[PDB]
Amino acid sequence: TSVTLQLDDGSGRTYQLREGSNIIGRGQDAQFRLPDTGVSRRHLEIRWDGQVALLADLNSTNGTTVNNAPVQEWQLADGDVIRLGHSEIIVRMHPL
Amino acid sequence: TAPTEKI
Ligand SMILES: [Zn+2]
Repeated sequence: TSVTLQLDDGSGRTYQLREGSNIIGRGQDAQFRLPDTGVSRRHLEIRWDGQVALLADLNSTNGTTVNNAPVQEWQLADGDVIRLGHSEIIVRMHPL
Repeated sequence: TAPTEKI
């Protein structure tokens, strides 16, 4: 299975998940950096093990929603919409 | 990489 995050801001920016920890946030150390000033420096983590993508909010200032519902941890699926700050990320999860 | 703005 391959998993790509698609930033839905017009930029066409994407990030393919690595196995293990993927940090999304505004910080320089994030694997996928969003400059959105409402995004925490370490905002969320997605753990990928080749089968399951498990999102966790990292005690973020503004929270994380999946498909418009606030979440702490969430098992992601193809097409899920993650909202953080004013940004939206579409999950693209496709079996080979 | 300022403090996050609260929404
Ligand atoms: Zn799809």
